Amino acid sequence: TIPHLAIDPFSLDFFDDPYPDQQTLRDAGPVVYLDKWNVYGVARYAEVHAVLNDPTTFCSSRGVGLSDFKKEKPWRPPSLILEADPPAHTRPRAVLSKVLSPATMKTIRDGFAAAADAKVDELLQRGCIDAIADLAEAYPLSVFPDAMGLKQEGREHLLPYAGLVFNAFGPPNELRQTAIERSAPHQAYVNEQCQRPNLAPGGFGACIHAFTDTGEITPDEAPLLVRSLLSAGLDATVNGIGAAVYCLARFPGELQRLRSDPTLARNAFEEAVRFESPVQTFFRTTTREVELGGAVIGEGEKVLMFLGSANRDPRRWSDPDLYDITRKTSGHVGFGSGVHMCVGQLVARLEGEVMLSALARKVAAIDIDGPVKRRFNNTLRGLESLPVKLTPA
Ligand code: HEM
Ligand SMILES: CCc1ccc(C(=O)O)cc1
Ligand SMILES: [Cl-]
Repeated sequence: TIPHLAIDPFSLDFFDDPYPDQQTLRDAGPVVYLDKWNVYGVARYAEVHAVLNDPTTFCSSRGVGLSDFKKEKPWRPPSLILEADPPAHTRPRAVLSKVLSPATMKTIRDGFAAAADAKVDELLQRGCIDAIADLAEAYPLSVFPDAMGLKQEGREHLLPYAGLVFNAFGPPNELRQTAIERSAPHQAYVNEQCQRPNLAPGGFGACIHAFTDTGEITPDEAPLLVRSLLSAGLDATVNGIGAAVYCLARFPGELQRLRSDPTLARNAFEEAVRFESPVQTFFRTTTREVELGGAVIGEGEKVLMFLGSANRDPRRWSDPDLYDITRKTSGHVGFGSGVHMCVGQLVARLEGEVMLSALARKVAAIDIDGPVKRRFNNTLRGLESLPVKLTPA
């Protein structure tokens, strides 16, 4: 039997402090019904992991937001990777895996690390900075658009466009409808940059187009795959890095452990992804009647997965509410799991690692120094402003 809850997981009060409500969602049962939006929800680790790894029943081709593409028109042409199922998903996924491959990371690591080192030294000269605007946003903006091969003109549209994308996965609340209304200039900029002439040879975007020669994607598929990287490739990392700084500012003991062994930087970042889960939620749509955790669900139903809750589920994690940079993080679902698991995870971890490495080697303390402000988004968890004082090592 399935409990009905009135919790709105897309309300500002929920975003402001989701953790009590997430425990209510977990402890009510393995599967809940959210009467506010007429969707099923799973918030425990086991069921979230199971849904993610059962793509033939919990599909993505009817949308991974609230909207069902079989019932409503998508606000933009469907993503060829995020909003596709196998087999259509497979070859586009392979292209992005190769574009963002381990081999590709060799070509960008030195510049990504150099930019992170320089940014931290720059911020140490200022002393008191906003870790969002001046760090979590500034650093990805300084490396990722260039790595994409984007021209300089128009980059002001990148973060607004991503904010729209992530709000649009949500329900038709004020956040979503404000985001979609008059979004055309953002869409126009992105869609134009996805065309082959506008992408610098050697960058991620041009490499996507180069794979049209192989038969893995057609030329008309390449712009939409560039669009995927321009949708996901900046804003999630902004909130991942901001999350990591927020954790280190709140857990000084863990900053000191990181200073003691900067080779913990990569796992310190992975733990931040688990702890904050910058990508909080995604939907699936059932392709058939299915039973889940003892409960039954009909065909064509939306299922909301609480990734952040799964990453704090005490059934799976010891001390889930503690930030522990030596935690064995493998198994967390902050990057997803299964056939859709973050194809950009090597870029994300690269940025996160080298920024936390720079902090580890250069900073002695991070003290919150002014009002903290949360940024509200139907899908992304993160801060709008994080004023901190950095003390040099
Ligand atoms: C901390 C940073 C990031 C987080 C937390 C994150 C989170 C996620 C999650 C949870 C999914 C699963 C989607 C699903 O199961 O429906 C995903 C997929 C995806 N991500 Fe990431 N992401 C991050 C960074 C990036 C970056 C840097 C890129 C590109 C450069 C990227 C591109 C993608 C793409 C294209 C997909 C779709 C993969 C597929 O459907 O096969 N993401 N991401
Ligand atoms: C990081 C979540 C995300 C993944 C993929 C897309 C896309 O394909 O547009 C958009 C967002
Ligand atoms: Cl678009």
